[PDB]
Amino acid sequence: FPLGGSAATDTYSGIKANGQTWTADDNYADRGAEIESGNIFAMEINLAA
Amino acid sequence: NLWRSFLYSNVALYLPDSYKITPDNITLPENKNTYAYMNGRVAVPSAL
Repeated sequence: FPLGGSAATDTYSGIKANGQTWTADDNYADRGAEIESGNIFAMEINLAA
Repeated sequence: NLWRSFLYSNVALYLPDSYKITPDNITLPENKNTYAYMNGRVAVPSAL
């Protein structure tokens, strides 16, 4: 397993909802923060063999 | 990662049925006690 439980992932911003607009909540950051698109980048052992 | 492989190989397998589960479209032989039936029937590692 990796250290933080997540590899290099994408930055998604903060988005509110009324209609087509979907902008400018001021409830999250301007850049936002990374939220792990996908699965955890694991690697594999056969440690009993 | 080695203790869980020990409990899966002894105390998850060798468990009576209606606990183990058959995966996606693996053909079991309908004989309930032949070798290929106990082989393709795969034990759950979460109930133990």
